[PDB]
Amino acid sequence: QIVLTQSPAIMSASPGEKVTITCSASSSVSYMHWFQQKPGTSPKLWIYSTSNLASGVPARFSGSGSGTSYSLTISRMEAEDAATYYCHQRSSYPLTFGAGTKLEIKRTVAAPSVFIFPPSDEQLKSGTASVVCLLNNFYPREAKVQWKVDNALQSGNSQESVTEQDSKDSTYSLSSTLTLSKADYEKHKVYACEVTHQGLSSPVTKSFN
Amino acid sequence: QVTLKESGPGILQPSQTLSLTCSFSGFSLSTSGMGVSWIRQPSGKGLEWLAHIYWDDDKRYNPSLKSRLTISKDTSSNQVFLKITSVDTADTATYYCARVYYGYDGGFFDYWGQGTTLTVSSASTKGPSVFPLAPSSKTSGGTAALGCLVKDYFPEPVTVSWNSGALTSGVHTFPAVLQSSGLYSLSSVVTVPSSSLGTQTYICNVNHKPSNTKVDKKVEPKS
Amino acid sequence: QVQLQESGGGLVQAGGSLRLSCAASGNISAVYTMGWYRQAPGKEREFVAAIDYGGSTYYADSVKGRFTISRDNAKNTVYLQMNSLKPEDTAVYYCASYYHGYWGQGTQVTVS
Amino acid sequence: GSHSMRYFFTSVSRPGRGEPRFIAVGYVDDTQFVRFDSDAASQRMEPRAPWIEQEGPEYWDGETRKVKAHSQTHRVDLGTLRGYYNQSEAGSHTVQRMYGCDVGSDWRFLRGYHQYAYDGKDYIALKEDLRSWTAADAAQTTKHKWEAAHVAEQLRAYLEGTCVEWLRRYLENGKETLQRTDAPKTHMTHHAVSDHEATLRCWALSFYPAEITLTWQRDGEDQTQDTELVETRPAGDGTFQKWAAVVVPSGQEQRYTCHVQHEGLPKPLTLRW
Amino acid sequence: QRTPKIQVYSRHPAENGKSNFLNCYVSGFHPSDIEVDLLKNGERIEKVEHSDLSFSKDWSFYLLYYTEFTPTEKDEYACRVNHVTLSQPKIVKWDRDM
Amino acid sequence: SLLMWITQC
Repeated sequence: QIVLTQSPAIMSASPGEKVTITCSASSSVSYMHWFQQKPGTSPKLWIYSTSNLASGVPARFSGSGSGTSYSLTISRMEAEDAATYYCHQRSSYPLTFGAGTKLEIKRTVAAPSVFIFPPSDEQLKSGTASVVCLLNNFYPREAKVQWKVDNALQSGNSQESVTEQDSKDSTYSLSSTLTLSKADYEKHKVYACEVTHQGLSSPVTKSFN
Repeated sequence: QVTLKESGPGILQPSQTLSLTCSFSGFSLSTSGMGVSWIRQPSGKGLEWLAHIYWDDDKRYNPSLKSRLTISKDTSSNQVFLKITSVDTADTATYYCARVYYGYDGGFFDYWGQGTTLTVSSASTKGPSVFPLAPSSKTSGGTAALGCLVKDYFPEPVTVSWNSGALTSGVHTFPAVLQSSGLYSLSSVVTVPSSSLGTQTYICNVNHKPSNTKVDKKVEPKS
Repeated sequence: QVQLQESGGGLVQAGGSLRLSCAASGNISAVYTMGWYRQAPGKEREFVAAIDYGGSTYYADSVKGRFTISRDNAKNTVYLQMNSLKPEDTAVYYCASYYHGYWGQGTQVTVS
Repeated sequence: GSHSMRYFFTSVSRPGRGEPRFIAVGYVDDTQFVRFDSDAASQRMEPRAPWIEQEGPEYWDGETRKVKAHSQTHRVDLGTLRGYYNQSEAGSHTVQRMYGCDVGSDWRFLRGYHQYAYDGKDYIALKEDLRSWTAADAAQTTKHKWEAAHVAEQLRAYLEGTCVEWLRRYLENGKETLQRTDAPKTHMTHHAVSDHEATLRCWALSFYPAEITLTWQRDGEDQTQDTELVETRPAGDGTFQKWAAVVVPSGQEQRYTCHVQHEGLPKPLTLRW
Repeated sequence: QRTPKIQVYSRHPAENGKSNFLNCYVSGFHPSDIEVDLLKNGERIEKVEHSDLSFSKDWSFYLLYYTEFTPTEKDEYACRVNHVTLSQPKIVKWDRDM
Repeated sequence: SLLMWITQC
């Protein structure tokens, strides 16, 4: 099987930056085809044979390369260019796509507006407690949340989900949810969540009783 | 116009048999150089090609799923079928049928279907346990974040609206998180000015139609 | 390079016995097959005669029985005896060697 | 046994994309030995066979001059035939011309052809006596002009006396290529159509010359009535291919036998599977 | 006027992994305006050296396009022709044993 | 070889 690897797993470029995705094939492929999948939609053919723009593809895109190394290039990025791009081959019939190059809009740094939410009473009476942290409107998705139960380290009881890049100001939003049992919850007080970020000078902690 | 439309079950139990169908219009699978292929996308992961059927009833499969996959066509009714026997939780994906036409250069997956999302788990359909996320009492001198927790629902399709669609300006709805119990958890969050917390009303409307459970929970500042 | 030093034409009386000539120089393999043509002023080119290396003869029906195509391998010469020239035969003649794809310079034959 | 030398000339009229494209190909038996393309890199007659690459440079100059004369005459021919048939200039039309000579076993003249076609249908041709023409409705004037120019007699001179001699020279030069007879290499292929019918195919691969006969026999008479047969396909290396397939009713394959007939077969083969 | 007859085949019987020549013998067509592409999984092969345009007794042209190719177990090769008589290009898949 | 002189139609 010809497995295709795309060198940038995630790539951030501001509108106006020349963007170059690169797809590397383990074996020589006659052609490489590129698909664009904006989230929530079916993938769209973009470069139908190694250089050729598909129908409706803007002229700013271009394909190149041959053999075991191909590339998709954006001469001048637009905001609508932000999507996932898969490199696909047909030379060997176990048709393989790339792992995807999520192309995101580069934006100036923003700091996460952290919040903490105590478990609700109607949820507490149901036998479980979930305390939810929130990171609002920060650009670099490299944020990571540390959960403090009673100043004690908690590592494996939180699930974290991130919204897609906002279409208005290209800024993310992240929430970490710590799920605990009623007995495991009522045996600690002064819960806290501390988050560090590339835009935060020092970690910011939000706490509650 | 060329149209492809997948169909099939939305939820399956493990070890069951999946039967997808792709009914297409605008082109004939009997045309020379024509084909329809099945591609699946696990959640948000990369695309995976499953099977391909030709105009002359020649079938090409993915070797990693060749024993499970079965593809067939019915060109009289313009349909293409895919059968995955003994499905597992790893078969949870959005399934696409894509047309391949050799007549003109550029027909490699030139048209795709809208995709049929399939969830394979042993859980059962359940309505969300909507909960409120009251803003903290020590309100800041800026905006405060409301929210609602949408917990323990299945399957994945759920939509949360605030004031029945009147607060779509700054609401963040986070993607569902498949918990260890097999049920999904989702949280919608809106941000509002601190000076509009107690004087203004805020309600969260969920529309979990797979369980036919409409819930409208009131959000108020924490005591 | 090859050249066809064709000559021997001129003004002849009706019923004459004119004897055209044509020879080749520069290439020593032209003797394979050579033929004669003609083109009256205002008329298209017309076949007249042809002779092979072995001496096989071919004539048009107009010149059959009154013209004579002849060759000699040793001297590279090819000739065209033209007994009984009717006044229709007033034309510029073209000796052409079939091997080289080369046309002669147009020896002129005029008959009163 | 019998040999033949043929030349095929094709002129297609590009109405607004340059002067007409001219292709001239020469064949001895089934082997193409010369070519000329007016759109090729070199406006020269190029050899397509190894045994003719040893002809002298003056030979190639003569071939190039004569093929350019053919190209020019075919351009004027397209221009004249458009007027003869009163066709619009915007139309694209093709002119095909074939002439050549055949040779018997004892290496004498046997048959002489010169045929002319316009738009893929017969226009004018030379009769077997090499002295008269067969003409179409508007080809009568072409026949009259050709008889006035006495082109029939020059054609007879070329075909009977120098076409034969050049064919003999090519045969002696290509003694190991043109005079060879590659015996067919044969296979029987069994494939299943259903549980009650199967297809039995009789292959004949890499034979020369192209003539061959494949007959299916049901332990008896020929079976050309239900046999699938393809045209002798050119293998590409100078040889030819052909296969013939029937349908066996799932178990009576031994009743079916294919008979392959070829000059290179000492005794015609009889496969049975 | 006349529609082409296509035969897609190999020079030698196909054994996977051994180099071979994929022929696409387009014959019997008229006029000569044709486009022929040899495809591997629907992708055009380069260097599709063909033959010089000739014609048969009935003035119908025949053309042979041939590439060098290596047959494999599940890769499919086809020949896509286009002609005046063909409403859409007609693709003939190469059958390994036909 | 080819024909020397071929006439126009």
